[PDB]
Amino acid sequence: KNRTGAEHLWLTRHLRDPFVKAAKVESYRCRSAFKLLEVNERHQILRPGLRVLDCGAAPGAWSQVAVQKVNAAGTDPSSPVGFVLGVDLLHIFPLEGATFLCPADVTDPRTSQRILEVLPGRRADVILSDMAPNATGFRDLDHDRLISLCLTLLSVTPDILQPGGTFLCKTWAGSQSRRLQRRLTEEFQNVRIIKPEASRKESSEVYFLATQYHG
Amino acid sequence: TPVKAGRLVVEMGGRCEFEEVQGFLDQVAHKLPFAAKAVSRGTLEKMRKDQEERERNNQNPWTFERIATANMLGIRKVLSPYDLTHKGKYWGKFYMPKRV
RNA sequence: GCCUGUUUACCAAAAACAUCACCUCUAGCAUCACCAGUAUUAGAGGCACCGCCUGCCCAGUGAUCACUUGUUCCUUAAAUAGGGACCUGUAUGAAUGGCUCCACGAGGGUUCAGCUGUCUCUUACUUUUAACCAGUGAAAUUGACCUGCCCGUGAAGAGGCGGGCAUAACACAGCAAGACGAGAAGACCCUAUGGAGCUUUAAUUUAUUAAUGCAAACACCUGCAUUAAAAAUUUCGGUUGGGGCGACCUCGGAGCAGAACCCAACCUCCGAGCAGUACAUGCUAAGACUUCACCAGUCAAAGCGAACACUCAAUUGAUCCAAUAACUUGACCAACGGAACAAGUUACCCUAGGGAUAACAGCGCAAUCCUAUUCUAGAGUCCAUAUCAACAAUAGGGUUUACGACCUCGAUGUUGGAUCAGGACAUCCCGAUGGUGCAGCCGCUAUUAAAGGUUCGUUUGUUCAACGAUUAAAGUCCUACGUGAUCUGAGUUCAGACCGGAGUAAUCCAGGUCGGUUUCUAUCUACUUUCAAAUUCCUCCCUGUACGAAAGGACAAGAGAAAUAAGGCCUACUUCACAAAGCGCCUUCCCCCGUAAAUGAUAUCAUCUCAACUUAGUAUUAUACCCACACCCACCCAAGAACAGGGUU
RNA sequence: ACCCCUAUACCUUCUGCAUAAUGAAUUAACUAGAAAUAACUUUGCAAGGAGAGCCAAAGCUAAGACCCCCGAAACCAGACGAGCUACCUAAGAACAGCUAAAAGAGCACACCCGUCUAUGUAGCAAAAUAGUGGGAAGAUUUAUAGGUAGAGGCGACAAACCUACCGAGCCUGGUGAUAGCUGGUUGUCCAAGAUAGAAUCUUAGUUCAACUUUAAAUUUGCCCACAGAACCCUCUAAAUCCCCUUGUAAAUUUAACUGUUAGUCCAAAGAGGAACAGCUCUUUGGACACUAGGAAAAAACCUUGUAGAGAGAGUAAAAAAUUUAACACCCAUAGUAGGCCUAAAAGCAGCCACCAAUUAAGAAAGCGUUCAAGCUCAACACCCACUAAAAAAUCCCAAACAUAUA
Ligand SMILES: [Mg+2]
Ligand SMILES: [Mg+2]
Ligand SMILES: [Mg+2]
Ligand SMILES: [Mg+2]
Ligand SMILES: [Mg+2]
Ligand SMILES: [Mg+2]
Ligand SMILES: [Mg+2]
Ligand SMILES: [Mg+2]
Ligand SMILES: [Mg+2]
Ligand SMILES: [Mg+2]
Ligand SMILES: [Mg+2]
Ligand SMILES: [Mg+2]
Ligand SMILES: [Mg+2]
Ligand SMILES: [Mg+2]
Ligand SMILES: [Mg+2]
Ligand SMILES: [Mg+2]
Ligand SMILES: [Mg+2]
Ligand SMILES: [Mg+2]
Ligand SMILES: [Mg+2]
Ligand SMILES: [Mg+2]
Ligand SMILES: [Mg+2]
Ligand SMILES: [Mg+2]
Ligand SMILES: [Mg+2]
Ligand SMILES: [Mg+2]
Ligand SMILES: [Mg+2]
Ligand SMILES: [Mg+2]
Ligand SMILES: [Mg+2]
Ligand SMILES: [Mg+2]
Ligand SMILES: [Mg+2]
Ligand SMILES: [Mg+2]
Ligand SMILES: [Mg+2]
Ligand SMILES: [Mg+2]
Ligand SMILES: [Mg+2]
Ligand SMILES: [Mg+2]
Ligand SMILES: [Mg+2]
Ligand SMILES: [Mg+2]
Ligand SMILES: [Mg+2]
Ligand SMILES: [Mg+2]
Ligand SMILES: [Mg+2]
Ligand SMILES: [Mg+2]
Ligand SMILES: [Mg+2]
Ligand SMILES: [Mg+2]
Ligand SMILES: [Mg+2]
Ligand SMILES: [Mg+2]
Ligand SMILES: [Mg+2]
Ligand SMILES: [Mg+2]
Ligand SMILES: [Mg+2]
Ligand SMILES: [Mg+2]
Ligand SMILES: [Mg+2]
Ligand SMILES: [Mg+2]
Ligand SMILES: [Mg+2]
Ligand SMILES: [Mg+2]
Ligand SMILES: [Mg+2]
Ligand SMILES: [Mg+2]
Repeated sequence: KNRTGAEHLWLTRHLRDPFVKAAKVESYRCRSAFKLLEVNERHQILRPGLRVLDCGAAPGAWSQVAVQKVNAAGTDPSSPVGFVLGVDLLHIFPLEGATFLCPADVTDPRTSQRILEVLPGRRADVILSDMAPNATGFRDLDHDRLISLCLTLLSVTPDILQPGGTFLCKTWAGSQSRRLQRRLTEEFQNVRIIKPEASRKESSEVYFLATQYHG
Repeated sequence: TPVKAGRLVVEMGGRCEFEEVQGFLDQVAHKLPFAAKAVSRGTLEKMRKDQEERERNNQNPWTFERIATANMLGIRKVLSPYDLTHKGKYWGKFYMPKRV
């Protein structure tokens, strides 16, 4: 055993968490799926027939939500069939109605080319980003790293994202966040900062949602 | 499946001696839940004869059977009715071969 | 949550309430409220500024108008289906829902930069308190106490019981491990034919009010009846973790007392709540049986009268009361010994109790798990035993178990952290060995070893989980979460509030989120400088050696640097200044025992020997410190709470 | 005096247990069983008794002799309360300074409030202090007088406030409310005295039975021996019922009452979905709630019961045992690599036969080689001897001892 204070605090929080209980009930792989659900309840980012790119897809709960919403699985005959693509360096468990390209990193041009090839029409309607660098124990360093990753995603965005497209990305709060927001404001008409109730109150995590892409 | 003391669990025959089969049979006997041993016709008969001989040979004036049947110290108070038949050889599932 | 504002006086200031604006409902009116008012008004409510979207059950097609249809009548036995009239003076729909947004907030969360003893890691000084002297002088508490420790016993748990051990007696000052430490106030579960508040589609009412009708009276009043509103009185059976969905409560049969009777709770199964044939299924009467009481229930000789007291395991219901001329009849009173008729909810709760309370409540071994051994199948290139290991067995330590072969989720002084740790070894590191599928460095495995040590941070996802950076290693456990009269998160867990779900509601959730009061002056036990023996890492030498084909790369012995720990100190530095401190400086000493070998018998070889024996082997370590005693005026002190101690040549 | 030996405070409660829990600082005083019918006992009179009524098939009259204490939350009636607080009415008062086109504006006094922390917790205080805070021309704060009253008021709903304790104030009365619940229940001595059940809005209680006590009447009671008490299911035991004799002395009936009961543990047999342990439960018996001795302390195991005094004696039960693993020396040619399948299996991948030479060796029992090659074993001589486990947490736990006559 030999649990520390922080270890025990996290563990109690995890056990008492309703979202993990809900995930195990609703056969969701991870709790963070619920965050996307909430976002989709507010802005209706996902519609049937839409093309979805998912980055840092593992363990694939985001892909699960995506395929359910965009009717990628084709459960609803009336609803148009959509496309969901998931990219993560770690191996992802197979899911019906979804394709996973692994191992790949979005930043790499070669991997980007592969994604485009697999994607119908060589473009993606919506991009979802949930990846985060391994927490180093320092808020500043982790913040900078995640901002850098989001900036690289934003740089590679134009090639993959259709005009008027939607982009959701997870960021830790800090100094550089403002700068990123400005850059989003430069490229997207609508920029929103969303903290879902599924996201831990103690956590500094937040979501930048960018809508109506131009240029 | 229940097994009582004195029960033959498995049998074996053929063109072989006891010593040949005894090895693996004893192996199996050890791996059984209850106390068990490999026996031939000869060995079983010898065992029974030795028990009979011990009963006849005993120098102890007092036997469990005698005392139990006659209720000699009011002993039936601490004995089971089954003890009359068991003659003190059997105690629960366990069996004592060393008791006359 | 628009805002300013209001709220639980005395644990909640809020997201709750109110609030402009908007919306719904009700009302055509005077001399005591509304109001000396009148529909742009007034009252009862909902929602919460503004701003932007969201609006038809108005009868259908065809070319305001014809025509079936809708509604009403009549003909028709009555209908079907025919004859006539009307729908053409107007209609709007939401106390509906979403959406941004300016300002604001002791609201909840996140964050930039600085900042600071919050922390690394604490120190110095002042005041209060303190301790001593003088005066005054409480409280909770108290069976009596001449009030020890270890192990055991007492389902846990002992100052007092057993076996050991210890022990001149008395203050004063600290301490909080024990005295299930003290005072209330709790929280949890259960109980009472104990309360109360609230709700209703619980039962019983309509005395009250309002309206209506019928009498009376010639509109009001009175009597009667009906309808509503408003209340009023009273209750909320029993079993089943607890809760939801269910099941059950009476009678008969089997497991089921092996053989007189009785007796197996709970459970596992079955069945019964009739029916058929008589119509003397008439009357009466010895003696008996009996569901362990009573009430009920059962059998029956003889006799009178007839003829030549039915089958079936249960197949059932007291009293009262009602109907009836009598004879009789009447409850799915099934909660089946039966109240004539009464439900929910309480986190606003109350009282009287019981139980946990708190470390037992389930203590001499069935089921299951882990560990070790045994078994020798099977992996391991061949090769059980370098390493791993199937079905099993044995030993030790955990967990579970009496019936809804239903989905749950439980528990809750429950568990984190701080402080200080005591202990075990089943060793994570450091020591010493044996084996290896051990060339060396790393390893794998076992034996021995508890002296010492065993880090700092942070959570994007992870069902007792990680991530980052380290380390010689970041051990597994017991100690009533070890430790709350040393401190502190969260949970049980609640008084306020909202969301999702449930419920007609009150309210609930075994769901989520915000806010939220436990005080203690120490009487006793125990203890308050045991001390004098330190570990580890890294670097260098060996040496780049041995080893190895290279790649790579030791062990002993020695040297140097550190870190920590224990014990001191102030020359400098730093906090500061006759001094106290760390961030500074100084010192730090013995081994461990598992095996590896000689000689050599039982057993003339061999054999390390629970043979006599011989070495590694170290054995009892040892040494260090302390050690003379005026006056006990006074003064001083590097000594000190008091006391004591040192100095006064 | 102490030292020695022996000795687990008292009361009360829980089905049973105390050592658990309850109550007690101590002293003095005060503080808790009230009555009938019917029975019994003792008198009077007696088919009558009684000082009208009433009873009477020996009764009647009289007397004696049996029935506690404290405690709720509540409910209702009649008063008293708005000098606190909630709201309102009448007529008043207060609000520095600075910024502001000027305000339920901002900063900020006084004033009002009470966010957060610390102190305090029998306190300065039955809600305070210090700092920090929110508001501070207004839906503001505040003085005076008046009003609304409990089946109610009042409320920017907090079940808020209504004189420190409001889910319904306070006081008095009804009221000695009621309490199947908790606690208590006061001289001495002796005697008899314990666990089948049924019903119940019932399992914290009560009524009947069972057991227990007393008094009275009368004859059997208990222990028991032959004989006797079922088939079916294919099995089933210890036993039980009935019972002369005998050994014993009790039993039944009558009259009158109370009180007790989910008892606990041990031995045995079982029951709870075909759960060997545990839990729950039934039966038989024992012990315990009654003494003592013993087993380490010890309710339930063993020994033992009928009471006192003794500085006598004989006894009963009554002290655990156990220590465990050696083993052969010597030697081995050959028909042939026995045939089939197999790259080949040649003694040992598999199948069939299992003969045969020396004096004596299995067409080979175990290893080992891709197959071979090899190391054993059985074989001949030689004559040798060969007879089964352990661990834990404060500190091991009587001291010890193999050798004088049960
Ligand atoms: Mg966190
Ligand atoms: Mg507000
Ligand atoms: Mg204001
Ligand atoms: Mg405000
Ligand atoms: Mg207030
Ligand atoms: Mg308050
Ligand atoms: Mg407050
Ligand atoms: Mg509101
Ligand atoms: Mg606020
Ligand atoms: Mg003091
Ligand atoms: Mg004094
Ligand atoms: Mg006092
Ligand atoms: Mg003890
Ligand atoms: Mg003792
Ligand atoms: Mg003291
Ligand atoms: Mg005590
Ligand atoms: Mg009642
Ligand atoms: Mg009542
Ligand atoms: Mg009877
Ligand atoms: Mg019965
Ligand atoms: Mg007859
Ligand atoms: Mg009933
Ligand atoms: Mg009944
Ligand atoms: Mg009955
Ligand atoms: Mg509440
Ligand atoms: Mg108790
Ligand atoms: Mg208790
Ligand atoms: Mg193998
Ligand atoms: Mg438990
Ligand atoms: Mg320690
Ligand atoms: Mg060890
Ligand atoms: Mg623990
Ligand atoms: Mg404590
Ligand atoms: Mg607060
Ligand atoms: Mg001196
Ligand atoms: Mg007391
Ligand atoms: Mg007044
Ligand atoms: Mg007033
Ligand atoms: Mg006025
Ligand atoms: Mg002013
Ligand atoms: Mg203002
Ligand atoms: Mg202001
Ligand atoms: Mg107000
Ligand atoms: Mg409310
Ligand atoms: Mg409330
Ligand atoms: Mg009051
Ligand atoms: Mg009373
Ligand atoms: Mg007696
Ligand atoms: Mg009843
Ligand atoms: Mg009851
Ligand atoms: Mg009761
Ligand atoms: Mg007889
Ligand atoms: Mg019992
Ligand atoms: Mg040989």
